[PDB]
Amino acid sequence: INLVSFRRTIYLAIQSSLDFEECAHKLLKMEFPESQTKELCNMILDCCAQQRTYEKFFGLLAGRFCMLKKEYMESFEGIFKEQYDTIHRLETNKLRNVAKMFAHLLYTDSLPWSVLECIKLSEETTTSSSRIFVKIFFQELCEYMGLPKLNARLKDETLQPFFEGLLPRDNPRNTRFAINFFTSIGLGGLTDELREHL
Amino acid sequence: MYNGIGLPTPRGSGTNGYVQRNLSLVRGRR
Amino acid sequence: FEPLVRDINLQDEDWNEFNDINKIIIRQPIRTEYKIAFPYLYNNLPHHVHLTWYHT
Amino acid sequence: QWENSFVSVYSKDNPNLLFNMCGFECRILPKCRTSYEEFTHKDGVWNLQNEVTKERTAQCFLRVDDESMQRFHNRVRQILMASGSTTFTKIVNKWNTALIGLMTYFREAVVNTQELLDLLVKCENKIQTRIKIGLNSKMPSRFPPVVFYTPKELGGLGMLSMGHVLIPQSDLRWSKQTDVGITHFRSGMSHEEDQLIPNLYRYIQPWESEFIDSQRVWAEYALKRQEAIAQNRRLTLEDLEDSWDRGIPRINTLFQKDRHTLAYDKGWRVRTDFKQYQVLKQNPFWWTHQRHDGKLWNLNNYRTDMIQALGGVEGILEHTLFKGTYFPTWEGLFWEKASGFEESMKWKKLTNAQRSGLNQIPNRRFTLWWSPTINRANVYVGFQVQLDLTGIFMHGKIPTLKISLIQIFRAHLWQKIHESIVMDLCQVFDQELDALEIETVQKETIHPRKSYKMNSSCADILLFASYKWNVSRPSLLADSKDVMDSTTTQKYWIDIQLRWGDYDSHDIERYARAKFLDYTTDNMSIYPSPTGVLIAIDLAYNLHSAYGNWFPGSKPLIQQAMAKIMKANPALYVLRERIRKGLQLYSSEPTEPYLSSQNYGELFSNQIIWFVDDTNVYRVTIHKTFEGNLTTKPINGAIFIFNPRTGQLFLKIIHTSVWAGQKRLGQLAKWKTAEEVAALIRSLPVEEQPKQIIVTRKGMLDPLEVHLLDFPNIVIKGSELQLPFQACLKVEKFGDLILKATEPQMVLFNLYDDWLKTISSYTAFSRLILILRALHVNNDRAKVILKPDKTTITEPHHIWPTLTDEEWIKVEVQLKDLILAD
RNA sequence: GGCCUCCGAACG
Repeated sequence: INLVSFRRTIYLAIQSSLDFEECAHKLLKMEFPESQTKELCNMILDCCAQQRTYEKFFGLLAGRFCMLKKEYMESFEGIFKEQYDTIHRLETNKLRNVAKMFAHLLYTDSLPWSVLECIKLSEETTTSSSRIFVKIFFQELCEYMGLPKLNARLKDETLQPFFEGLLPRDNPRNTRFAINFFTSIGLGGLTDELREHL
Repeated sequence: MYNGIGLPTPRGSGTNGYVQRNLSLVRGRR
Repeated sequence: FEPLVRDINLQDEDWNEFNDINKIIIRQPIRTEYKIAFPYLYNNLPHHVHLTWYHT
Repeated sequence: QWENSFVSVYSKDNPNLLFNMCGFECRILPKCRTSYEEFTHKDGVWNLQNEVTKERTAQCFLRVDDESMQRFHNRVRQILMASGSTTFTKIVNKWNTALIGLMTYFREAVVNTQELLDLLVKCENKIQTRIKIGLNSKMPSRFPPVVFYTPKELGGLGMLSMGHVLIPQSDLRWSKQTDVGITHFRSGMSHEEDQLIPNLYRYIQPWESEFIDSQRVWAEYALKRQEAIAQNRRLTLEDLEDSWDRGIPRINTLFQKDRHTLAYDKGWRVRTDFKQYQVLKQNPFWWTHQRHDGKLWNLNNYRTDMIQALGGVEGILEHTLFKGTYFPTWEGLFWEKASGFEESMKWKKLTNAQRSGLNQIPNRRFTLWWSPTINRANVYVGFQVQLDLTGIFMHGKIPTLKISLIQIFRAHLWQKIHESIVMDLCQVFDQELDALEIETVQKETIHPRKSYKMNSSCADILLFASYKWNVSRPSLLADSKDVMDSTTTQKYWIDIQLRWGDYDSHDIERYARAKFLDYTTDNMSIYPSPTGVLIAIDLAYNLHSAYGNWFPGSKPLIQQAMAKIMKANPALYVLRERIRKGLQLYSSEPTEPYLSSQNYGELFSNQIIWFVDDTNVYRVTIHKTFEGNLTTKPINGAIFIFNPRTGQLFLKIIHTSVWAGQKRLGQLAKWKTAEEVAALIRSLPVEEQPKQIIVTRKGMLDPLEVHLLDFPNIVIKGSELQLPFQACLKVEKFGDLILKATEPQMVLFNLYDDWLKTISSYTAFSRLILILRALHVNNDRAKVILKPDKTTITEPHHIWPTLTDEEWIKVEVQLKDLILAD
């Protein structure tokens, strides 16, 4: 009941108040306790993917929202970890919205921290939802996120060794399958590290 | 007309929107 | 009260660039109470103003 | 135009770039040459990507539209200002229509600058304030957002407003020079209490949504048509599963029949711009014709989610919808919606009085449709009113309350509805005298000002008991079970009351209880002993209760008696009757049991059934004087009640004395006829009061339903049958009798003569009617035929001449084939 | 850290 009414008002103010960056004054004006913060982030992502198309206002509301307090960005890290557990459970059309919001917050990189480690599943084990969505978020996030500085700066950020599928050298299927999937997805020279390491 | 913001004529449009600072302006300032 | 003597807007591109500065000092966000009791702090329309009661 | 024209030249000195191209204007700056921070994408910005580099090269923030600003403000200026007295429904339809046309494509263009968005507050402010000007109220508390917006038949004007918003105005001129910041953004909506309305801007599609939409969709249809061209065709519902509605070039548009097959290569932009500059006006087309393009503006979650944010059933409870929906409880599903747009009006343009009266009802429908405007008590100039002979609380618009409410309340008969509920309780209490051992029970005298005074109490009826009423705390009727002390003194008497107001905020408990303790605390009028029962009912949403002492044999008695009696009262029959009659919108059930077929056979048995034709009550002589003008002088009419079984005919003549001084003589003939029939019913003892009344007109149906409320056993029904009592009338009886009638009087007539002895009432009835329409066409040739022999004579005391049965049959055949001839 | 224009009567 509390999450149903909280989602009814959160969705009512979500569909209203154009330029949601200003609507954050109302969202924070609701004064929801810490118990409603995690449910407000999960239901906030549900309303973000509930639209008929990818909306940048959801990415801005998540960037400023999660960027407000410590438990906010923490709720974005844990909520992103719970979002990584969706995979095939997520909708096909909503996967592009999750890749647009996750690519928008990933372009800023502020709130997400270990999200780069939670991604990159194994070589032959995938639901194709995280592979296709990883290709959409990798292409769009590569275009708008400064891919040369994102891959070059990400190589020294220790995000690749923290990710399972991004690990070069030892594992032949991770580096080789990462070179075939990356080069096949349009990464180009970004897979040269796993290609030479493999 | 407060500091930095105000409407000369409060009766000019609708009602005076008791604005504050927005829970997001502090996020952008920090 | 009202806008009083001010009609709508009066300004200039060269006057604003001379009076103000794109790069200037920033300390406090222009406290209105500081300019209230100090008619020299706010130079906009200082006409027919009874003010400046110092302390107590 | 030189100085009138504008241009911008970007160079190494100019850090950013801009242009005025197309509408509004554009601006762009490269991400590499931007020194401060990085590109900030929030609302008004835009992503400029380089296809060669496969990345975002620059960031483009464009502008607002000044020409479209003043074009929309002037469009609402001539729109609303040029619109005079008329229904606010279509006014808000064109208002929100064109306003959505300017809001069709806005996105970061209108969202960028707050100056253009600030004009919408004056837009909707002058819109709802304009409707309030039409209502002559202009009170903010009298028009909450509930009546401001609602889709379809929910009762709202359907206005879609983006009012509830706060523009990002920060640091005044200091930021006008700085142009960087967000703080303390505007104010908010017009009037919003713990709620926020929807916004069409947030529910629309940004230009980026069209970019990626037509991009990925153009690739989906691209590769789809590719593989369909190389491989076989395979054109099927898969394209529908591809979401053809995505993107402005909708696949469903190009896949249509008349679109791909019909029309032509050259687009519709020719007639768009040209015709937009041509004919008698322009229109709001920012893209192309509906045939050349579409799938852009779709309500969907705007109206759906709008009703979701609205109170819904709770909103109708806050309004007067559920109030008038009390008895028609099934009307909550929006069955019949509304009707009556054309009605009896001729074409469209007509006399100014026919146009004002044509717009009266819808303005009165939306006016009286919302009770709390004139009901809920407000501040400032809100004053008390007594209404007409019933009561009132808050003041308000004169035409709504007096005009619409008085028409809904009809005549003073509402006092007979209150006395009909009191007398309905007195007659509804029978075995209570035996159960409670009532020594003396007598109904007190009902004064016309007693029920009309809301401040004082009201006397209903008097009763008694063996000892007295057993009870302790005279709580409300809905109170739970409590210990009831004896406290036996003398006797007790029940009371009653009613409240027609308090739509939104009403409490039967606090107001009924505290009202009984108030009027009972002081001394105004106390019908019962200090220990007694006082009943209080409210006409809003069919409310009933009792604030008096609840006895173990009283509270259940009047409880269930108010369950069935308050379930359907005669006063409640007038409440739903006159209620739905004033609404004239949603009727989920027809009438019944209207006479069709079996009523003719049932007309001859051992029950009631009266045929009433008043058509000739109003008769005039139209003679043109030689000045060139018509003079209309009324002549005496008559009121008719016929008994099908016995042929008993009732004659009530109406005279120019009661035709004198009044106006609207057809409607006055309706009300006068129904009232006189009611009086005759009251005069023909309950055995001689009818079981049913058959009439030929709905204008007979409603007034009879108004006047007959005091006899619920009587059932009213209509009929399509044709009964020329006019022909008979002139013929012989009212030619001589109404021609000679000097005053209203009443005489029992037998139209079957000896038929009841010779033949059955059914044969006399059908033979009667056929020979009636005969008595018109051949009245002419009935005055020819009905004396077939020279010795045929009509006895002075009968209606008809004496003929042999075979001759009667010949008359039947000749006049029946006559009816076939017309 | 706060600022809350609103406010109807006839005639026509």
